[PDB]
Amino acid sequence: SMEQVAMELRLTELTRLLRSVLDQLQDKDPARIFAQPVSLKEVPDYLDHIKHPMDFATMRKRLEAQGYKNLHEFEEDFDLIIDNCMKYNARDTVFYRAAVRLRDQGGVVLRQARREVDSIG
Repeated sequence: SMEQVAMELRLTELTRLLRSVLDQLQDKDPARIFAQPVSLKEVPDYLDHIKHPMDFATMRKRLEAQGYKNLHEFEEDFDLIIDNCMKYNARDTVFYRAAVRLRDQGGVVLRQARREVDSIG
């Protein structure tokens, strides 16, 4: 149907916007601390600590399958990246501090992305 196509056009446009949001968020992580999943080879106990791991590569795979239906879904996954890091790592670590910085700097980007998603519908 044409209604289905129009919905698919909306999803594709959302996907494009979210790809530019994701690139902008990831620039706020120049050390690439959050680029890839935590390795179970190198932190074998990770899943006893963190129940829903997340990272920018995993987000990017979901995005390219148009797997985010709305910005809320995407924000949830971004928030997991930050929140997981701040639970697993102590305050005095380079990891925790990189999460704080990503949160603070990403908040700016997300604030206007919310306006763009509402605005363009």
